[PDB]
Amino acid sequence: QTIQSIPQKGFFGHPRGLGVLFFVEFWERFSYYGMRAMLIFYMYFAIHQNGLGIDKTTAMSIMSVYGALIYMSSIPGAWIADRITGTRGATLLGAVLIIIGHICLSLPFALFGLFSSMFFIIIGSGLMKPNISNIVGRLYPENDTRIDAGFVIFYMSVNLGALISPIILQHFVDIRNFHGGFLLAAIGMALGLVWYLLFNRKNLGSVGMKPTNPLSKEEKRKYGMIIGIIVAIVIVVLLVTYYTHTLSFDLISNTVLVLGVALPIIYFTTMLRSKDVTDGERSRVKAFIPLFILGMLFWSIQEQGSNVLNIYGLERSDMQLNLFGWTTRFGEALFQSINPLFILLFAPVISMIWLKMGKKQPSLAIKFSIGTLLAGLSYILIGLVGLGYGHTQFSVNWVILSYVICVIGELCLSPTGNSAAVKLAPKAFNAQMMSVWLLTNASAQAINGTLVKLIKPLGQTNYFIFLGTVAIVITLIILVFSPKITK
Ligand SMILES: NCC(=O)CCC(=O)O
Repeated sequence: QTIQSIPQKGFFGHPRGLGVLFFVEFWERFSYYGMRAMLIFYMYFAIHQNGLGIDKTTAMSIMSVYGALIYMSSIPGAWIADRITGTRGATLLGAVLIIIGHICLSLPFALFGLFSSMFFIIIGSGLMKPNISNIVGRLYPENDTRIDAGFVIFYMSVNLGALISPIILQHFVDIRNFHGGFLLAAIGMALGLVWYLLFNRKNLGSVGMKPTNPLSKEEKRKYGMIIGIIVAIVIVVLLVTYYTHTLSFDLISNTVLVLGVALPIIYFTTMLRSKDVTDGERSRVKAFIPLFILGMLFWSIQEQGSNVLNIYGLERSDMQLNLFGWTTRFGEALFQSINPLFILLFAPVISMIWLKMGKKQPSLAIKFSIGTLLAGLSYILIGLVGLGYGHTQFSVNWVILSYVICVIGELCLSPTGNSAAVKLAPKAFNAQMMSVWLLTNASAQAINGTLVKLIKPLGQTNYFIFLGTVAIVITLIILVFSPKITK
């Protein structure tokens, strides 16, 4: 038994192991969301300002494509643990790769440093993210009611790291010491790796030491050829385009846009066409399709807060916080701390609003629509602000007010989507359903990479009013089918 080899207490009433992973995840998410806060500015800032001097649209496009690929990599990375290394092996190798990625940015390699960094982080975060989360769940026995609260505590390290890292790294942006800030994230991640290596054999026992579905002798040959050939085709395409001098980021953004739109269709077609899924379970897979649209329209506007909304506020607002007499210069990296702070403060509040009601609470469709409609209205607000003022430098309060409207929308969509990924899931397609919920983010981010190109032709202000209305009109159309969708 997996439980007969591990401690069942030791961390706020949960297995001692939950304590180890909280510290490992805190330091990984801290270095990830910290590095992410500085990268956008590191890319488009001038050479004299220690930046890379990349086109505003290209730097904006790289962020959305980087993000998409991190979430897409969880699909083959959950496969490698399930079929080759086990969850422990993939977590460890993934962590070692992430460290190399942060170190790449600390070195003066400019573009070679940026692209090699991205490549190390994309691979590592696909091997580490879905498998570290798997071990948390595996620390609890079959008939153990604590597991739900264990994940609430586990995802607290996620928002703690995301909240603290941009506050700390704001000084490294101010003094233009980018390499120093990326080095801080690299060392920050090393503390995670050390804490795992020091305290993991005793707290996590034999849980995740071997794959669940190991590959047989023939499967090692079969998959080895397919993966080997696909890798070989990619290597040549990038090398031939490079030396001819025709290689650009459009090749990356277009390939990812194809994957972003193709992957959801493939999973839904596989699940629907399956002979294992019952007619009752098939109606739930059909009912999750309009929820996926609502989830994509949400994560599209929400993830633009990391590359579009923060640059808007930096360039068009006064960047001066002003609440009831208290005034201070607002840092550009501190826009990344709004969401995690509002999740930490108001997550248990919204969790109790639904508990107070019980049977009288709204459906998954009403909840998804409220979240998407708010995200849409967040873009109407900031778009109208700019339309009203124009050339007049408005307050940073209008930008912060936009971030708040979106996180209030997330507090309705994130806990609903987590329950939807497991409840609506068929018996034989539980992992395949976890993929369709996480692909709402990977697809939105893959769309964004190309959607940022429409900022220059339409205009920065007009871009906000259009995206806001596109999200609202489509959310209201799906809302007319609220009694039909609830099956
Ligand atoms: N759980 C992490 C978040 O939702 C915060 C993302 C952000 O920093 O914008």
